[PDB]
Amino acid sequence: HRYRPGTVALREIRRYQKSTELLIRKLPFQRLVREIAQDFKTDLRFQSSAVMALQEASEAYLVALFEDTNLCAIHAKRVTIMPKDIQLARRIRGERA
Amino acid sequence: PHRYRPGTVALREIRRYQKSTELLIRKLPFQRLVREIAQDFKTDLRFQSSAVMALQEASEAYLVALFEDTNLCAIHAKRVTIMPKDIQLARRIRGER
Amino acid sequence: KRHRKVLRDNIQGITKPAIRRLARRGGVKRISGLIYEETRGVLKVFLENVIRDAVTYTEHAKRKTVTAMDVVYALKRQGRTLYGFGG
Amino acid sequence: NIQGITKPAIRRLARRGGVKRISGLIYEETRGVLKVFLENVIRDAVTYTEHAKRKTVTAMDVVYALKRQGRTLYGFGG
Amino acid sequence: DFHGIDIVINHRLKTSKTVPDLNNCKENYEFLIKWTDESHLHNTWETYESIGQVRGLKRLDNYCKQFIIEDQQVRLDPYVTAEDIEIMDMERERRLDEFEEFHVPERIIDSQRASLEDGTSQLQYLVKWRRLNYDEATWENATDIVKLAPEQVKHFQNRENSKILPQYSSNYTSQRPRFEKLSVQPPFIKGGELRDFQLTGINWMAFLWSKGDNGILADEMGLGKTVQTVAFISWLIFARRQNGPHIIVVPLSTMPAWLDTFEKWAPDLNCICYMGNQKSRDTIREYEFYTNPKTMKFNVLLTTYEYILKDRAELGSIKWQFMAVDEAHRLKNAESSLYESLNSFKVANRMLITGTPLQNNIKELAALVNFLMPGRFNQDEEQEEYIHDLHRRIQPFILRRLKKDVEKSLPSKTERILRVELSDVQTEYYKNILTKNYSIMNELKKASNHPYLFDNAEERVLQKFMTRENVLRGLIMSSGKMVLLDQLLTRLKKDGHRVLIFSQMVRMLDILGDYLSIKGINFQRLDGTVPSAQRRISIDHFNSPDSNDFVFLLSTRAGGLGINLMTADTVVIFDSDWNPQADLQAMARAHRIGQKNHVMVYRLVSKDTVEEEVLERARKKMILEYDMDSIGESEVRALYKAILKFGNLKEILDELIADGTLPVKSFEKYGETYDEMMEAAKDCVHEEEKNRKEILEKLEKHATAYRAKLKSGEIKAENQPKDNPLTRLSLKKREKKAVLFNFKGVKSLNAESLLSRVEDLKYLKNLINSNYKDDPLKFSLGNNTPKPVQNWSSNWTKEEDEKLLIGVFKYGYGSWTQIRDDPFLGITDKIFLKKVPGAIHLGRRVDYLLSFLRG
Amino acid sequence: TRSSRAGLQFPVGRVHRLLRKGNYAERVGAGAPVYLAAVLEYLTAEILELAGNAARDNKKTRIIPRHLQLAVRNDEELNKLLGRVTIAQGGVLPNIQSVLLPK
Amino acid sequence: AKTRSSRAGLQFPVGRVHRLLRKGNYAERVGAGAPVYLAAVLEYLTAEILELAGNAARDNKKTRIIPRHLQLAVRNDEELNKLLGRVTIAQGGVLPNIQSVLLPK
Amino acid sequence: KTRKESYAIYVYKVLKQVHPDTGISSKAMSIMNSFVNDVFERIAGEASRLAHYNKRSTITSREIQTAVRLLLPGELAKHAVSEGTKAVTKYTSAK
Amino acid sequence: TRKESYAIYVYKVLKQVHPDTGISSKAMSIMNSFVNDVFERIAGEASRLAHYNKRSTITSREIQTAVRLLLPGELAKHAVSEGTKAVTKYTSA
DNA sequence: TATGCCCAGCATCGTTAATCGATGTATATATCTGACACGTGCCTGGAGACTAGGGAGTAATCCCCTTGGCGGTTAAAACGCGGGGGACAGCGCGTACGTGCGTTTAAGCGGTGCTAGAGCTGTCTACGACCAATTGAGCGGCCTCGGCACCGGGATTCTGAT
DNA sequence: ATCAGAATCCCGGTGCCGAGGCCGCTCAATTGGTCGTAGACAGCTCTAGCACCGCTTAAACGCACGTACGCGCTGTCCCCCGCGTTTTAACCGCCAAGGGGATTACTCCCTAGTCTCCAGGCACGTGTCAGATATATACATCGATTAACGATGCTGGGCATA
Ligand SMILES: Nc1ncnc2c1ncn2[C@@H]1O[C@H](COP(=O)(O)OP(=O)(O)O)[C@@H](O)[C@H]1O
Ligand code: BEF
Repeated sequence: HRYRPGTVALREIRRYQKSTELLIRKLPFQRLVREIAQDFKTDLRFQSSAVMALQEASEAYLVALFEDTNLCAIHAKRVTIMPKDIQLARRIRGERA
Repeated sequence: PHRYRPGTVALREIRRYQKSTELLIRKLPFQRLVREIAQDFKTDLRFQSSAVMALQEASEAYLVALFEDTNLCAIHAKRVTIMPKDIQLARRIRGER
Repeated sequence: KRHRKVLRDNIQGITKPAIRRLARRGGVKRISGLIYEETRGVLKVFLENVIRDAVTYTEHAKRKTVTAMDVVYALKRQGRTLYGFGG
Repeated sequence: NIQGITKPAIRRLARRGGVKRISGLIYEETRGVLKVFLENVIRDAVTYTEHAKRKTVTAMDVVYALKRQGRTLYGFGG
Repeated sequence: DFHGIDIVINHRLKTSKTVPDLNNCKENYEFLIKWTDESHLHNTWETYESIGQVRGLKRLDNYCKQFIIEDQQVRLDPYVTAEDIEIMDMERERRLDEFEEFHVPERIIDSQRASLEDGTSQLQYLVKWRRLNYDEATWENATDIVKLAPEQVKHFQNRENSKILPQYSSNYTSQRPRFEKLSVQPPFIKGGELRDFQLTGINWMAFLWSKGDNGILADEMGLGKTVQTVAFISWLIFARRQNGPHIIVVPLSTMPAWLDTFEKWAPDLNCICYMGNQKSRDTIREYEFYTNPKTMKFNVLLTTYEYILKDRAELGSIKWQFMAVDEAHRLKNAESSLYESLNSFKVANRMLITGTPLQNNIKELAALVNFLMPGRFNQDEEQEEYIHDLHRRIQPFILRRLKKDVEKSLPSKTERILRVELSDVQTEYYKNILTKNYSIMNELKKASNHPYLFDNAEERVLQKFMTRENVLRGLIMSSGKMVLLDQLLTRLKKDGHRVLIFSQMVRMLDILGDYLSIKGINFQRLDGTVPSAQRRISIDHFNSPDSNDFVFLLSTRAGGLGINLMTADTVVIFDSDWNPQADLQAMARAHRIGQKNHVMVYRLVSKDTVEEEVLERARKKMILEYDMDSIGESEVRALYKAILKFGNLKEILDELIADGTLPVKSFEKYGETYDEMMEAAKDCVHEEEKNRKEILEKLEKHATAYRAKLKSGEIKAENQPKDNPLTRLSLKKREKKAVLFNFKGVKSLNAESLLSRVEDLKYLKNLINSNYKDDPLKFSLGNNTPKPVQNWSSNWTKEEDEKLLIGVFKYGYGSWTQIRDDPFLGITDKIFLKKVPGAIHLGRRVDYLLSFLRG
Repeated sequence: TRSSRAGLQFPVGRVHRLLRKGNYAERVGAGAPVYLAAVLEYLTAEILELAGNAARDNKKTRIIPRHLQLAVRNDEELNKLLGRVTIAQGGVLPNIQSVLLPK
Repeated sequence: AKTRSSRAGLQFPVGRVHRLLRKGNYAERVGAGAPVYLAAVLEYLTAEILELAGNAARDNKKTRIIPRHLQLAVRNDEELNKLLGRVTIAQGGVLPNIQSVLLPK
Repeated sequence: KTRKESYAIYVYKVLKQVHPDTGISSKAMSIMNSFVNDVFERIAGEASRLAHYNKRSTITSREIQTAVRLLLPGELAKHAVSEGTKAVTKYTSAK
Repeated sequence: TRKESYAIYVYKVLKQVHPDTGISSKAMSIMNSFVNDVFERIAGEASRLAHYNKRSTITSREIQTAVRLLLPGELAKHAVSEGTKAVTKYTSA
């Protein structure tokens, strides 16, 4: 059959809210951070735990700021997020330079 | 006289208040209120002439910035009139709720 | 009458045109109605903490007179750096 | 290697955030948000690393850089 | 500029129930409405359907609503009593007394002739009304002001005639004249007579004024310190020729008193004070100088203490020379705004009239020393030497005249204290406050005599159930001062005395306002809240001999602020106001000279409290009780015009020099130049006749010589020769020249106009003074009717001929600038500059009238 | 030892050396490490207590960091104290807005 | 010379900040070029701040420096606003920022 | 080998005093270690700046007391003052 | 009581860029408390950083990296240039 | 006696010239305030000068913590298609908000009685840091086994569409 | 109201690896004593605040009027979604490997401590120079007024003719 679009996202929320692991892989993120840090400064070596530190530390901001974006969407009587919601959250929080 | 355009006079008051370098909230109600709250919190207290200025300007700091972020919440909400949900969303994104 | 003068609560000192001028400086064209009543609560929450810290710093310094440096220390502790009155 | 962050990654981050339906051109700017919020932390990591007279990024410098900006992190030393 | 509704005056019915609504007020009642931008004399009885939509309508709606409630409180209420009728009806006559004072003028500020819509120009006066601020000063034409209050018009002309401008004032700054200590009184006191110590004080102020020094008048409150100031200023202006502006700062409460006393004792001097806030400041500025990029039309004014600090640029930009101040206790500290503000005004001499205790603090006496003499200058052991040198050092610069020399006409003085004990309410409010419950320091001192000062205090005493007798019963028994005050008040009511209550707390005055009103005691409060328009009505109502207000409440600073009470004799003080001699000066507002039935004072001392220590500290600070013969061209021409305007100037020369035309010279020189001008004029006329007759004889000889050749036949009759002695003789008869002579460079001076001017003006002075000396407005001519007018655009009868000579009798010939502005003649629209009434065209008519009366 | 005499569990001499070696003040007090050890013992008892209850909410013996996250984020004063704190290997509270329910 | 401020070629006192490091209780031992370096950095900071304050005083035709010139001088710069993020200057104001959608159209 | 310092056998005592039948993983063990070190850093720095503002050369018990009162939200501060002053009182009353 | 305040040390720097402008007292307190606050930030950052790497002293490199951290770029670059120029000027003399 | 004719007589209009006064413009002088530089006087921290020793710079060593590749496979990632609830353009509209108005009220500019309190200089005593000695707990390193991780199978639990 | 269907939870089974605990041993906390000293205590010397007092004078609010904007509703456009189909590379684990972080030893250097003055700095009186404000004196230009002069116009007071 055809399930209702949207509720599968809700049960995915129920499944992800109980997980205690990361979501983004470690090799693409390791090549991205290693490439940006390599272009910023040549000859650098990082720690294996630092990948997890920047990993979950980046996920914390990408979850809190994304939740504030979701609340900005709900405030506008809509469910689909927009870039002006993220820019609004960054402008109100004050971190937007 | 005649009937001027409603809302333009408000912008004129904005042009007049943007150049002001003094305070807007009166001093005697602020002393009577802050001294009453502090008296109920702790008996036998004495303030300073400069502490009233520090709490006045320091209060109007977040009283103006908070109304600026609230104004941003009213602009993003496709409105022109502020709402209490703009205050709640402002305190939510600010993080001091 | 000229008998008694009851002021009720002192929260009514801040009237409507005061916060109207505050929002005028903030950059608001037209406001609503039930906004200043909650605004007084916002100032209450963002005020009882600063007053509480001021009373704490005052009592800790073996004195019962609030000065100006304790207010600057309490504001700078909460991330509200203020100059002009010492520091 | 900006293409490493695929769509299902930002999708799972959106489900963890609590969104029922997202848009389209959102992860493209989200990679920019993570890039701006990442180049300063990595810059601080290279700063604390280079200042230590050694060319090795450890784990305590990341905790110092995160706690310096106002985001305390536990677990990986402190 | 709009014609809208200002205030409401009176109300009545229009067409000759339970509650009349607004419709009954429209179709059943007419209201007297006062219009804005217009005087109170244009009040019209209008409603709503007679004026339509006009500016301002809510005021009449609220007034009509209060009238509806009033009607519900007169006879449409079963709960009304008897005193409520006298109160509600008393408010009617109260508002009538507050509205009838706006119809009578009080002063004429300016007088500028404005044009109308028909081309004419009428002279309108800037009228100032009674019991009103300088604002709302409307322009009224001179056609009805002289028919209502001629005293203001005559006095307004007297202010312009009595030229007391500062340019005529003497300049003795380089050398002071010879001073003589007088003993009699100058003929300037029109109010009443003076004793001996008043003239002694005047001789002291003028005795020290001649030495270039300043003193402090520290006499007793009541010895006429205000009259001595006005008499000293008047004698200094009219004696030493010091007509310059003199600033006298007087509090706002005492300003009308100093105005009434100033006009009652010295009516010849104006008293334009300084009041208001915004528009009145524009009135004082437009009256101060003329609209040009320096016309001093004032000299003596009254400025309040707050008006100095508010306006320092307006008062600071004007030069002054004398400064007087009443109750100069405000300069107690040398670090105040008024102390440095008064020192900014560039003055010459000062005078301090007060009786402040200069013994509790050295900074007060020293402040009064360096305040007027910049440059001049502790332990109890060295105090005898410090006062041993400073005492006799300051004695020649102070007046210490005690009241022991004036007790021969004053009643006895007495005072009795009363140690009032506390009660249970004062015990619980005196002990339970400094323990745990609250329900800082000064609140106990204020609550040491009356408990009713907070919120949870009235319901605590009332242990039962709205009642009225139980509340007052629980109110009087709460403190001993209320029971003893009511007992002593009843004792004084059994005989008949005027009792006063001086209190410091402003709330206790309202408590007495709620206690004395229930007992049926008619009174009126006096504190620092009501304006001058109300407290002046209250004080003017208390001074009546048939006033039913035997109780009059005051305050500390407002009670002892100023003025005085003559009918009051009993002074009851609740407690000392934390200041020595403040009680002596507070009783000084009632205990005065005019009081005859003695003075009884009761001090309600609080026993076993905290006020007795302050009283002892006040007693500790009380035991210490230690070219002239040179005439230039402008003077010859100006003197010649003075002869053309006044004629003989050997009798009123003092009035013809102080006007500002003749410079300060010797009168003998004016007499010699006058005798030489008149003598040379008569001699020049005599020589003009002796030579003119000879010229006429020569023209008769040549004319006869021409006729001898004319009657012969040697002249052709076809053309008449115009160049013959006959034509020049005929033109000599109608010659167009006058007796001219050059006197000391000045050319074009006629001698016939001087002699004929002295004859005409002399015949006018003898003609008017020989029939009507004290009433020039009743002079007639009889049946002497001159020739009619020659095509004039205005009606002219014999009354215009009789009133026309009055202007020449008062101002003189050629002074048409004052005749056209004289409302006592009626020729307002009959004198102009196209037009028929000219300057010389009417002057020659006056000369024809004088020549007609002489013949 | 001073830890046994003070009646606490956290050390006193080692944290006292941390007050000396940490380079904070010129002098040190006498009852400062005992008071600080008592406060840290109270916070430890509260955090480990709510962590134990959160561990019993899911029928688990050994406490996991997720029990710390659910134990701190569920309280009000603990959430106000640890505002900008991110617990390692944690998560979020099951908070779903009522406006997203299928109705 | 005598004082280290004249030998280093700066204007801020070298001995003052050094004594503050000896009394502020921040390190057991101090260096040799730390107060001169910090004095130079602070000299650059007050140099740029007083420069933008001078421009913020000349743009409005004013002589003396008012706190509003400091507020408008710091808030207009990007790096100064990023450095002084959680900073509230007393006796100042805000920037005249009016949204484009708020204009009557 | 480096002998590192950690609060390992000092937390299990308080853990058994309230839960004598539970355990804790090493990850959250490091989280609690860095948590105690972080609270120690905040209280130490707060007592340092508070001891420097009043020109004081020592940090007694009242500095840590007001540092706990200002660092805690409400009732936890009162319980920390009562328990802390009780521990200092027991330490002073004994040897 | 002789209080400490940066008064004459601000005029010497102001006259080098604007020898014809004034300064108010409130703004002077803003500059004084500003320099004091920046001193607390740099001294504190260098103190905690000196405590992280087990360093028992604070030289010029700690203030250098503290300046490079508290400032995003330009001010850090010019502050490092002028700072090293001042340290070199003092060491060479 | 009435009616035209001779001889004055002031006011009608206009034009010239002298005079008092207002306006505009220098021109050297006497105040006003606001200083910034100097010398008056005094406080005191930084500097002139030496140094022992403990933290810091550098060389040789350990190794182990971090780098760079290698087959397979597994969940993970990208495209696509009909589509259905979500987002957006647009009108009705009515009650709250902006705009004037009059009156009472309280905020503001100076004063004014003290008075509990801030700073500190007399005074020293318990408070605080350093040095021997020892000794018992913290932690380095390795063994056990049970709470928990993970998969297969049976309930089970909403759930979309009829 | 209802029924087969994907997920989801519970029971049963296997099985897995790291904290608890044991052995030990290292070394910093514990007493005990000595030497250096910080600030608590009362009161001297002030000191701004505790309350209000005189006295304004602009604002807050109830009142009345207009009006207009987001909620509600209508209608239309749309954009990822459930699910099926077609790629796709990270990683469990294994393997080689390599060089810089950490350790220990040798050396070194520079600095807090100490002994011992001196002009920088703080407060304030004194002083002539920027600007700003009149101020006595003089010169040039009218505004308006008044005295003087050219020419009468009827009007009044008398002189030769109907
Ligand atoms: N020369 C005088 N002759 C008669 N009465 C006088 C004289 N001077 C003053 N008074 C009386 O004094 C009263 C005015 O008091 P006044 O002296 O003005 O009070 P203050 O103490 O303010 O000067 C008047 O009522 C008047 O009767
Ligand atoms: F003594 Be007076 F009435 F001023």
